[PDB]
Amino acid sequence: VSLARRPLPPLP
Amino acid sequence: GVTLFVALYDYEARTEDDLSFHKGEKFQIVNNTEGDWWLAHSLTTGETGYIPSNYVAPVD
Repeated sequence: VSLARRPLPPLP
Repeated sequence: GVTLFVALYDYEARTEDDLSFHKGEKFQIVNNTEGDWWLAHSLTTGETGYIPSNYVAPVD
């Protein structure tokens, strides 16, 4: 997976 | 003109490929088409790196 397509962090 | 984005929350990057930022920081988008993380330029630090799209909102 490329940098753009990594999982997003959870909302805080 | 253009649409800038604003940080909604603080974020501490885990890799130097990503920007660390604080709530209220403003960004110019470099690339937002390749995925959920957007390549951006911070108007505060002058740095370029990825930001998580769920941590920002467009100026409105």
